Amino acid sequence: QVQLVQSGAEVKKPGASVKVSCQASGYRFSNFVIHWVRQAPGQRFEWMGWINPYNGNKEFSAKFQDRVTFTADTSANTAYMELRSLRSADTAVYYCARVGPYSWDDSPQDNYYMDVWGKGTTVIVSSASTKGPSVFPLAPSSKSTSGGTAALGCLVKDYFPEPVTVSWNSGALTSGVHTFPAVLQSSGLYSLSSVVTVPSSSLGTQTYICNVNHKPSNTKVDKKAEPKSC
Amino acid sequence: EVVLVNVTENFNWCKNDMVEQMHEDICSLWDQSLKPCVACPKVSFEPIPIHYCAPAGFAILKCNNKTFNGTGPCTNVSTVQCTHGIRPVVSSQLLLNGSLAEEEVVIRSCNFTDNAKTIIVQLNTSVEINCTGAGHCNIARAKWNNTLKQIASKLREQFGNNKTIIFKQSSGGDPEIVTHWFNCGGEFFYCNSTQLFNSTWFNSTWSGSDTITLPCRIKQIINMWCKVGKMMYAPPISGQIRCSSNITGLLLTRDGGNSNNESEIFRPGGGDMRDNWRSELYKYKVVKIE
Amino acid sequence: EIVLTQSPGTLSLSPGERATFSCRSSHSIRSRRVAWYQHKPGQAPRLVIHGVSNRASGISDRFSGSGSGTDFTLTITRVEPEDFALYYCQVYGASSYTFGQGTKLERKRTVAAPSVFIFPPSDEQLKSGTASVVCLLNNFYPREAKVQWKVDNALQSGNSQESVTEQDSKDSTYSLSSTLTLSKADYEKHKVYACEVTHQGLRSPVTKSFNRGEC
Ligand SMILES: *[C@@H]1O[C@H](CO)[C@@H](O)[C@H](O)[C@H]1NC(C)=O
Ligand SMILES: *[C@@H]1O[C@H](CO)[C@@H](O)[C@H](O)[C@H]1NC(C)=O
Ligand SMILES: *[C@@H]1O[C@H](CO)[C@@H](O)[C@H](O)[C@H]1NC(C)=O
Ligand SMILES: *[C@@H]1O[C@H](CO)[C@@H](O)[C@H](O)[C@H]1NC(C)=O
Ligand SMILES: *[C@@H]1O[C@H](CO)[C@@H](O)[C@H](O)[C@H]1NC(C)=O
Ligand SMILES: *[C@@H]1O[C@H](CO)[C@@H](O)[C@H](O)[C@H]1NC(C)=O
Ligand SMILES: *[C@@H]1O[C@H](CO)[C@@H](O)[C@H](O)[C@H]1NC(C)=O
Ligand SMILES: *[C@@H]1O[C@H](CO)[C@@H](O)[C@H](O)[C@H]1NC(C)=O
Ligand SMILES: *[C@@H]1O[C@H](CO)[C@@H](O)[C@H](O)[C@H]1NC(C)=O
Ligand SMILES: *[C@@H]1O[C@H](CO)[C@@H](O)[C@H](O)[C@H]1NC(C)=O
Ligand SMILES: *[C@@H]1O[C@H](CO)[C@@H](O)[C@H](O)[C@H]1NC(C)=O
Ligand SMILES: *[C@@H]1O[C@H](CO)[C@@H](O)[C@H](O)[C@H]1NC(C)=O
Ligand SMILES: *[C@@H]1O[C@H](CO)[C@@H](O)[C@H](O)[C@H]1NC(C)=O
Repeated sequence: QVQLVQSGAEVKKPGASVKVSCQASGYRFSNFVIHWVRQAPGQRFEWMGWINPYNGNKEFSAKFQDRVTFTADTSANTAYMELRSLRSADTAVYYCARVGPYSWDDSPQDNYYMDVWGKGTTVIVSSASTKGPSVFPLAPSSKSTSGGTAALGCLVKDYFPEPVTVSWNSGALTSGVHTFPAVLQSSGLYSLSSVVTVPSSSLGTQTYICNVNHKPSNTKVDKKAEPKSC
Repeated sequence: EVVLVNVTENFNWCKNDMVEQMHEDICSLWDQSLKPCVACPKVSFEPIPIHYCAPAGFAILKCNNKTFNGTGPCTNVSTVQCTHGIRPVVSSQLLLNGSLAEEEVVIRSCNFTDNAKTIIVQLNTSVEINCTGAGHCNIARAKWNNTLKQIASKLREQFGNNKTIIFKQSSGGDPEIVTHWFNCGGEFFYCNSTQLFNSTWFNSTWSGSDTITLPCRIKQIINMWCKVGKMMYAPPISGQIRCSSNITGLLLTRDGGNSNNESEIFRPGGGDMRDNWRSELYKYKVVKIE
Repeated sequence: EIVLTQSPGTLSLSPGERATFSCRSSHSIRSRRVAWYQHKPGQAPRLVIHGVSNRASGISDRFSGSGSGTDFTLTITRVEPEDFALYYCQVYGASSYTFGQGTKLERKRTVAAPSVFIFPPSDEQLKSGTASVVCLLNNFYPREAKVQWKVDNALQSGNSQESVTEQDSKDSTYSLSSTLTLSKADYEKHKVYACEVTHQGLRSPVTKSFNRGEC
């Protein structure tokens, strides 16, 4: 089976450069052109260029030609994309993809669609440095009650970079949980909330604790959420 | 340019890949032809035979031992400043007009066990390939058949005597790879080689017509980009150009996904464009003036 | 340069229903080099169609691509749960690589009003000198919702952000949070903090509010 395996997520300062690798298996690496394509938050996919491992020939998008370098190591079955002079707008998921097979009946490049994609690699460009989150309770009450059921949660504020994970009661509570995608604040730091709806009748007998983990900062926090002493 | 012995020198065409030091722009592999065209194209290009000359302070050692895998020691050595010209300058699958092997069909690789390395075959009996403007190349079926039988025999000898040897068509994302792509002067032939590589040898019953006709598309070089290495083509509406060569060897790569422990699958073509160059450069080595 | 425009932005269908994706090109695509891709969150995009009409390997025969020149179509005879995803058209080859903005194939269900909850800033956060107010819209359909903050009846602007979950795989609903962020100072000088929601399932905007430092 044809597969492209890409290197792990990357966090970079503006002005720096990033090198993303793309390793092939299940086919003869040198025999197929490789495309590089990105998609930034809320944007369309953007083609950056291609490289041909067989002859070293390359092609560039005019938007990236000055800042991008494509390279290949056939002995390692790996293609590389390096992007320099990074800027915040370069924050995106970067994908490699192999062209399809060429056949006699095709015109040259009829096969230059994106036949097999890698899962992508996240590149974050930001001046922010690693920052662990503050974790604040979102207390239940009559203001987060819907008759028989109530809402409660945890606000995970001001962390960098992604990701954090959130569980509840150490995994004992999974139903009704909504952990929201992070939001990038103007400060450049991330925030998310995790909430869970529970029976209002258990707000006095049941303890609720959100477990927040942020590996990049080695931060682990367990915060007890409690009806605001009222 | 003279040659004498009584001095042994170690060679390794792998560690010392000398096409790795032949990376000049495409615009210098071609010169503008002044051939009085006296229908005609305004400017025409001729290929200059590929060769390497030793820069000042360096000399090229040439191993004169005919049967030589390219690596190990070499007794019969000589000193030259340039390697022998390689023609044609491009050749994707078959190797034409090369040097024939002495008495034996010879195959070589940097590492046979590593399927990533190209297998270069050198024949001892040349097979003619006549191509015309009508868009086809012709090869005698009987001669090609015997050729494959001899090649499969050597491959077995390398990979085990009870291996079935299967030839399959190229797999790739460009015609330069998939077809047998070669130039006869300024005319480039893209030939569908499926018919040449579609047989299995020594399975359980192995101990068409008269001639094999390969369909071919023909393009004529009319310009090129220098910093990009991109060639520019046009149909040869000039007329009918003939071309007859000798198949003297070929490039193969062996499949790495084969689930059959009793077979090996080989496809035409190398893992690199300059492999045709490498087939002719195994007996050279660049050194410093002693 | 070639601009591709897809419609509709969102396609809401139930399993068993026919789906039709449109891709319109600013340029006539003479090469017929049009492809369609399927993309699911956290997964590699997948080729569905190439050469306008060629089904890619492994792709169900429920998929088909057609069209010519300026207008191209991807159709699914009968939608299946695994078809829910984003779909992109693209042109490729000859230095012309460009993608449509995508169409979301989401699952249709009956309209569902959100349950709205508001959360005061914790007094532990207040100590750090900041105040975040959270508003929650829980389990609603369709995704379209408007959330506005008002502090002492004044419409707030440029001090809140919101976030929406992916469509729930069980009830096919969405949930949304909106976070209003103020300084401790700006927070003190006001008392009424209201979250105002409007949705298709509500016959009127709905307000959830609290009085500052009081319950
Ligand atoms: C031409 O090559 C194609 C695949 O590249 C193959 O399927 C076909 O059989 C070949 N045709 C001839 C006449 O050899
Ligand atoms: C060594 O090279 C010479 C070059 O003239 C060649 O003729 C000869 O075959 C080689 N040595 C012998 C005696 O085989
Ligand atoms: C190639 O040369 C090496 C170095 O002497 C030798 O060990 C090896 O057997 C040769 N390969 C063959 C079988 O031609
Ligand atoms: C091909 O071989 C034949 C006879 O073996 C010969 O007449 C012809 O000149 C050869 N072509 C070359 C040297 O490329
Ligand atoms: C040429 O080499 C092949 C295989 O190595 C061998 O079978 C044949 O006898 C050799 N001699 C000829 C026919 O030139
Ligand atoms: C040949 O390739 C095999 C498998 O890839 C490897 O184990 C071996 O080390 C290689 N031989 C070399 C490089 O000496
Ligand atoms: C190729 O042309 C040569 C003349 O140089 C001729 O002897 C031979 O019969 C031709 N080969 C084929 C297979 O047509
Ligand atoms: C090719 O050789 C094989 C094995 O010797 C044989 O089965 C077949 O008839 C040959 N085809 C010809 C003579 O063209
Ligand atoms: C079977 O394969 C072996 C390799 O282990 C080979 O030596 C032998 O010639 C083959 N057949 C026979 C005659 O046993
Ligand atoms: C091979 O040599 C012959 C005769 O020297 C020549 O006509 C032909 O152009 C050569 N083949 C190629 C591919 O250049
Ligand atoms: C491939 O070879 C087989 C014979 O084993 C033949 O039946 C088939 O038609 C061939 N296809 C070609 C030559 O394109
Ligand atoms: C060799 O013959 C066997 C049957 O004995 C057959 O299954 C196989 O396909 C043939 N060739 C190959 C591809 O190994
Ligand atoms: C299959 O190949 C493996 C090598 O990984 C070998 O160990 C095994 O004996 C082979 N199976 C048989 C019995 O043919």
